[PDB]
Amino acid sequence: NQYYGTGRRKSSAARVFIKPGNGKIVINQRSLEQYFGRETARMVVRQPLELVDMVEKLDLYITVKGGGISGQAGAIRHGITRALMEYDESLRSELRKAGFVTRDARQVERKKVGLRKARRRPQFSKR
Amino acid sequence: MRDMLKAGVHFGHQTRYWNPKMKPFIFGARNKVHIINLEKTVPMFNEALAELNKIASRKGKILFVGTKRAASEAVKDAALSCDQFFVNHRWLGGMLTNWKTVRQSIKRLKDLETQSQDGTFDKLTKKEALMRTRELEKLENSLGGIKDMGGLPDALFVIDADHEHIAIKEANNLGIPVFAIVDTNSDPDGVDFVIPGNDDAIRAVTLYLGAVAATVREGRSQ
Amino acid sequence: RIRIRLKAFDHRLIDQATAEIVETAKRTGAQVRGPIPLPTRKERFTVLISPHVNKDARDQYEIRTHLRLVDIVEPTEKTVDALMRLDLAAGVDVQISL
Amino acid sequence: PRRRVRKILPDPKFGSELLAKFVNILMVDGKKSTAESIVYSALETLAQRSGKSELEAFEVALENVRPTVEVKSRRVGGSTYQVPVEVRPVRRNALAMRWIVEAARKRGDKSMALRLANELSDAAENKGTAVKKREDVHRMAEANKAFAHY
Amino acid sequence: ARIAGINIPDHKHAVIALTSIYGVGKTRSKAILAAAGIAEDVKISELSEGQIDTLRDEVAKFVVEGDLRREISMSIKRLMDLGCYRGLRHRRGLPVRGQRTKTNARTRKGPRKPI
Amino acid sequence: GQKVHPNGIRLGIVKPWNSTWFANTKEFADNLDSDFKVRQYLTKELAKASVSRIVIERPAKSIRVTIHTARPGIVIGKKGEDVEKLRKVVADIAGVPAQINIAEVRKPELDAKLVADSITSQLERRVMFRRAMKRAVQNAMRLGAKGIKVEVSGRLGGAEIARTEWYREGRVPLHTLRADIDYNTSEAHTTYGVIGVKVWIFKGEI
Amino acid sequence: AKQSMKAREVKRVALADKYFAKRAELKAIISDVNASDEDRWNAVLKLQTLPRDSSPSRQRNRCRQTGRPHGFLRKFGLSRIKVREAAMRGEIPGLKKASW
Amino acid sequence: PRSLKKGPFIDLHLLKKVEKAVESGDKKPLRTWSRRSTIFPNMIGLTIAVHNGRQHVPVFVTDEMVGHKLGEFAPTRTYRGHAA
RNA sequence: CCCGCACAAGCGGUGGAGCAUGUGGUUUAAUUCGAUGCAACGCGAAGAACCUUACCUGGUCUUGACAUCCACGGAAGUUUUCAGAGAUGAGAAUGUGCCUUCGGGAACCGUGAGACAGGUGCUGCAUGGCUGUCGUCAGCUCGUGUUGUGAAAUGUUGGGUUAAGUCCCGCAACGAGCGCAACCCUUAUCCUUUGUUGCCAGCGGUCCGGCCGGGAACUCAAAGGAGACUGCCAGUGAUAAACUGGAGGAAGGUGGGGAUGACGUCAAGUCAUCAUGGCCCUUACGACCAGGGCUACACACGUGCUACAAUGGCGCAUACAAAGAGAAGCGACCUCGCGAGAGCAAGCGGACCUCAUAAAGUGCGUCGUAGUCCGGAUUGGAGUCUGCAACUCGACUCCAUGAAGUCGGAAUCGCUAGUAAUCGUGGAUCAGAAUGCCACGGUGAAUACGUUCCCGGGCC
Ligand SMILES: CN(C)[C@@H]1C(=O)C(C(N)=O)=C(O)[C@@]2(O)C(=O)C3=C(O)c4c(O)c(NC(=O)CN5CCCC5)cc(F)c4C[C@H]3C[C@@H]12
Ligand SMILES: [K+]
Ligand SMILES: [K+]
Ligand SMILES: [K+]
Ligand SMILES: [K+]
Ligand SMILES: [K+]
Ligand SMILES: [K+]
Ligand SMILES: [K+]
Ligand SMILES: [K+]
Ligand SMILES: [K+]
Ligand SMILES: [K+]
Ligand SMILES: [K+]
Ligand SMILES: [K+]
Ligand SMILES: [Mg+2]
Ligand SMILES: [Mg+2]
Ligand SMILES: [Mg+2]
Ligand SMILES: [Mg+2]
Ligand SMILES: [Mg+2]
Ligand SMILES: [Mg+2]
Ligand SMILES: [Mg+2]
Ligand SMILES: [Mg+2]
Ligand SMILES: [Mg+2]
Ligand SMILES: [Mg+2]
Ligand SMILES: [Mg+2]
Ligand SMILES: [Mg+2]
Ligand SMILES: [Mg+2]
Ligand SMILES: [Mg+2]
Ligand SMILES: [Mg+2]
Ligand SMILES: [Mg+2]
Ligand SMILES: [Mg+2]
Ligand SMILES: [Mg+2]
Ligand SMILES: [Mg+2]
Ligand SMILES: [Mg+2]
Ligand SMILES: [Mg+2]
Ligand SMILES: [Mg+2]
Ligand SMILES: [Mg+2]
Ligand SMILES: [Mg+2]
Ligand SMILES: [Mg+2]
Ligand SMILES: [Mg+2]
Ligand SMILES: [Mg+2]
Ligand SMILES: [Mg+2]
Ligand SMILES: [Mg+2]
Ligand SMILES: [Mg+2]
Ligand SMILES: [Mg+2]
Ligand SMILES: [Mg+2]
Repeated sequence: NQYYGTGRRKSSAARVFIKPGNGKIVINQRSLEQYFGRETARMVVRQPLELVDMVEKLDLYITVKGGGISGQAGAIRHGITRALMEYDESLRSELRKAGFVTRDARQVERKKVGLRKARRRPQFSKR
Repeated sequence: MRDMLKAGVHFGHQTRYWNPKMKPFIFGARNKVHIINLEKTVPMFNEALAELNKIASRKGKILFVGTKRAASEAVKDAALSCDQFFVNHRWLGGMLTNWKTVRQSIKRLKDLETQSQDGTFDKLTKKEALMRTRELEKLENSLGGIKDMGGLPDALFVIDADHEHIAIKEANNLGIPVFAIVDTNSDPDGVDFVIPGNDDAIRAVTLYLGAVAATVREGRSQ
Repeated sequence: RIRIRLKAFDHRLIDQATAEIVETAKRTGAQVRGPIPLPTRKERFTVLISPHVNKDARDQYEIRTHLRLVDIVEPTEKTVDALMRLDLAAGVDVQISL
Repeated sequence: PRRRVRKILPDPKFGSELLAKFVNILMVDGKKSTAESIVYSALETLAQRSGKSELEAFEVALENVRPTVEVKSRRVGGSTYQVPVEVRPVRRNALAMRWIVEAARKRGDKSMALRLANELSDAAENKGTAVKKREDVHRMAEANKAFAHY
Repeated sequence: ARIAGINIPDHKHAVIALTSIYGVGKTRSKAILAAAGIAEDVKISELSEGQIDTLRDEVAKFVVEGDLRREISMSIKRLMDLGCYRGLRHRRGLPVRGQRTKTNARTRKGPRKPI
Repeated sequence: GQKVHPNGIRLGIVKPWNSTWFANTKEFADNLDSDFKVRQYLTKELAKASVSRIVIERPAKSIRVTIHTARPGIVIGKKGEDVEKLRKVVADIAGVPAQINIAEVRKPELDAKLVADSITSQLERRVMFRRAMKRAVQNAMRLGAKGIKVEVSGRLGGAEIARTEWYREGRVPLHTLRADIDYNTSEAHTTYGVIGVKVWIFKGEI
Repeated sequence: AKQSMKAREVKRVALADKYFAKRAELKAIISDVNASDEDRWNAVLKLQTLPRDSSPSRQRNRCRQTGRPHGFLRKFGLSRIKVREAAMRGEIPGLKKASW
Repeated sequence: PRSLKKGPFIDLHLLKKVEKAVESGDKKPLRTWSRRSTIFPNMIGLTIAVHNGRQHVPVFVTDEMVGHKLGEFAPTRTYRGHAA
């Protein structure tokens, strides 16, 4: 019936519901084109289905909260990947090879005392 | 004597490497090799077995120090058949002179030994249990012979005074009689009962080791 | 409905205090919704640690305020009696709302 | 570094990792969308002026800007000798793309897309400051051809 | 073209062209054009001489150019004559609005006068 | 270098807090100030009673003070008369009804504060610092400390140049967060000024 | 801090409590849109005549242990130095060294 | 500047000294430390000796001064140049 | 022989401009004191109008502003008047309580002694405590043994190896301690439990709003677990430690980040947080007050912010965060104002309410390379708010003004990845007063051949 995957990226979390269909993609009650202006974001979302060739064989219902454009697109990609592996477990190795199965664990590094940012140190002068 | 030279007690080391102090126990320099004088050997070998009996019939302890890749096996047998102690791998410098400390390594081995049999190992992790497993084996190679030896020895049967210069020097400091198979290429000065002998050939070593096995065993019999 | 909000600086205390509150209520003919773990407030403090200068030498401290919500639904009279005679650990702030 | 120890995602429109790298070199301040728009605008202009494809016309510009050899200040007692070193193929592209972008930024046309299309078309015909820097790098490598083997 | 005794740029949009007048910024410019019923983005060249006359009438409601220059000059003269703190700052060519003079104040002081 | 406070670093790991009340911001500073005044009063009043630790709870509209002491009988007094004096004064300071409990320190030689206070008492009576330090270390190790460190710093023996002297026996693994390191300090107010004492007592891991 | 400086703060807190209601009443009149210009004027003049130390803005938060007028934290009522000392002895409930 | 709804600030002690001075026609300078007081129309013609930190600077009040603070006419810092 | 953003390779800066800010200097009545190569200079100060405040000028007090003790009057208070800049002085109303053995008390006030109080006065080179620093560098030691007449050595060197005195092996050392690592926090995956204030997959609605029944799935919340060990595999290696790949896995070799700072070094910093030996002042070096100063300005240096534009400015439309704060507080909605704001006045001690709108982005339009539709300094006028009070010396708004600046010489700084760069957001301090500090997400690079050189360091 309905295959689910949670995906996360930076501070984004995506809830991806996949059912058999005809290439419908809804994201927060909006089309993929409406939700993401960026073609990179759109590419990121479509990557898993283009890889497995199920672009027009599956309807995706997606909700996504938190982070930004790229975070959300990456969260969605991770969610689709996980939904696809629930749908068909044979796809794992192909999706694994593409790098889509990994939860990208790169987060904003905290600001530290005595630094301007996480690593940016204040300007030194000899005297 | 005919069996001493069958065993190979007769043929000492090359003449290049000789210690001049061992010249009285060198009959020939035949074919670029010093040959140990057996007429000096046999009288001196029996007075060693004499004193080993007198020590072992006082019911003291012999330490069979022979830490070369050839006699490590036989010192770990000529002290088991004998019911005595051995060092068959690296003599830890300070085994006797620093016995107070080296006895704490004995105690740690015995803790680790119980842990291996009981399987407190099994309760600990791979990293932890296998580290204390390897620590057991390292302690056993060094101090396996001298574990049941809560006390400084009363004698120190040595093979090759050259190799066990540390052990002999320790025994000389503490006042323990050494019974060394002193070779032609080796210093006899520190040794108490010099046995002039080839100290390398397994067959030469086994012969000595069966005699010192008996004399101590016969000490214990009476 | 009795809404019980528990606050504490130690989560082990607050979990003990909720365990007792759900015990007393479920004994006494009440339907207990919870304990619901509400967001922990992490209140952070950064102090200079030198008495003088050394601005980059600092300690960062945190008070975590743990928060649990227990709702006692269709509460019995036995329920309300038993809840008031309970004695939770000192260290747990207990706010009751009806 | 003292101990020798990312993968660029291919660009959406054309599927090139080389053009993805080109966008990254053009990009400032993490503004990749802005950089993407410039490059795709420039490549449309470049594809329309040649009749060659966007990536094909890009490759022809890179062909003419890529250095084969460069100098490295390799200090070996007394003075420091500029030693001609073969540029490895990834660095050839890296330098070419960096020089094109550097050249395009120096130009006087209105938008960067136009500045970039002009520099790429100029690169293809061997008449820009990017091509000039490749020629400058080559002649300094030619002038120090004595100090190979170093 | 000629409003308030200055030549306004003919090529520029009216909203920008009128800011050539001393005393007309972006806000007043928008108000003048709103009051004249002229769109902001009409080039001054494209306006009829009827429309330029309406702009002259709207600009005349504000104090601009020499009239504004005399008001500002008189306002500073008043302070300097009073000998109030602000007056003294005007006289000495130092910041008048509390700013530091240990460093900076270069807009008021001009270029660095080396010792 | 400078070292983290051994108690502070272990506060949620192996080491409890000495104040275990909850408060919102409204009451928080007031409670800290009343706790300070209670600890100040009791520390002064029980200076000869070998008080290690004063734990303060605030259950509801009250204060509960546990006094950890090596000499509980002297604190409690004759049929609880002296502890009743403390309770009334604590109740005035806190401005709420007070309960005082007395916990016994069975082993004062293993209590870092009592060891520190013992050394500083001896230094104020002009005992040789090295003698006081060595006995403190000896006594703790005899009574089953897995290790102890004692540091004494200042004008030792009324020297003009201040110096730090320390002695350690056993393990004192200060980077091990699960190490039960009892740490405390004391000041000897001598004729030549302040000698600071620091005591670390390791009582095993976890 | 000096004993006198601590005493000044006590005086300021006491006066601010004493006159709080009067000051609030006068400032209500001064603020009020519907008040007379006479009543607002008189209220302006009256608020001046009250002790300056009755204004709460005259109070400086000081460390309640030392009187330090800098480095204060309101949560604790202490300077940064005394917060740290208390924190490390386990005397500030819940407070521990923070990492994240 | 002070919000118009609150009116101009003057210290009551100065306000009463000015009222007395005007009502008596007293032309002796009014000594004040109220630098923060607004100059009112009734002060016109009075000399007000305004404290500058160390001296009372005589300010002969003119109509142009009305609405300024008294302290504006009594500079507190002495400066005659660096190389003076 | 090794290592580290040390260099190289890169990317962005500083140095030039304006402004903010600290310092030096100079000035001043005072510009309070401290910090001074790295390791002082947006440092103590997490916020100087008054206060703070330590300084100056002047006005004042002398057992005192702040304690304890005694004696002698008085409840405490609350009102209010005059004089005075105020400190304070002189009054005038109005209380007459609380324990009570009915003798007293002791609440809180004078007032008189003098024992003392008081001191941000001096010495950080008399000190404690706390801190910086080499440096999170891999070191530093000890017992016993042994070597040397001895200072000392050995261990700790050596062969491999590691981020690491990390580990293995050898070895007159054998062990041990403090460091390294681990245990702690956080982050990345999953599971269990709980399900409101959070959630909405499937239902039933529906005003289209998780809005309402409901649901407990999912996001998430936060407790408890699981997970990563070079465990597995292959090769290499001394039948070693380890190393190089591979698999699986959310994660791989210390996964990322933090906390954690050995013995010691610099008589390093701090007697002005505090404490403290000694010294010094005591009708003054103490104390109170108003006003001024700490904000001065020929100038020099450090740290920043904003720019110089078109990868941009402006206008319009329109997406997507995280973290946090809040009761003398956060303050919605509505109304009024061009606006800062104001007036009403909900809600919220908070997953509920409020701050609060992310901005960069995207789309459309415009400007067309100009000292400009760049920049936003400076100055005039008019305001708002906080606050007894914004003259010296606040922040903010509106109108007007529209400076320098066209990418910065020698030199020099940061950074190796969710980093740099760039974009907003929040917090502490705080009545008000950030371009600083601390924190939070968004977008998101380049480059690293290498170790010759520069700097700091480790081992022989
Ligand atoms: C930063 N700087 C200026 C120096 C610097 O660069 C370094 C450094 N290590 O780099 C430093 O050491 C310093 O900072 C520092 O701390 C100094 C002192 O303490 C100090 C001191 O206190 C006394 N004291 C007395 O003679 C007291 N008296 C006894 C009789 C009466 C007077 C004498 C004395 F010469 C010194 C040396 C200074 C030097 C100073
Ligand atoms: K204009
Ligand atoms: K200024
Ligand atoms: K010190
Ligand atoms: K030794
Ligand atoms: K002192
Ligand atoms: K001032
Ligand atoms: K700045
Ligand atoms: K700068
Ligand atoms: K402009
Ligand atoms: K001001
Ligand atoms: K620059
Ligand atoms: K504020
Ligand atoms: Mg960031
Ligand atoms: Mg800084
Ligand atoms: Mg909150
Ligand atoms: Mg200013
Ligand atoms: Mg004091
Ligand atoms: Mg204040
Ligand atoms: Mg104005
Ligand atoms: Mg470089
Ligand atoms: Mg500059
Ligand atoms: Mg200064
Ligand atoms: Mg100093
Ligand atoms: Mg000083
Ligand atoms: Mg120095
Ligand atoms: Mg002041
Ligand atoms: Mg008066
Ligand atoms: Mg003093
Ligand atoms: Mg010092
Ligand atoms: Mg060493
Ligand atoms: Mg180690
Ligand atoms: Mg967990
Ligand atoms: Mg792998
Ligand atoms: Mg560690
Ligand atoms: Mg010094
Ligand atoms: Mg003052
Ligand atoms: Mg200053
Ligand atoms: Mg502009
Ligand atoms: Mg705030
Ligand atoms: Mg805000
Ligand atoms: Mg836009
Ligand atoms: Mg690095
Ligand atoms: Mg920023
Ligand atoms: Mg090393």
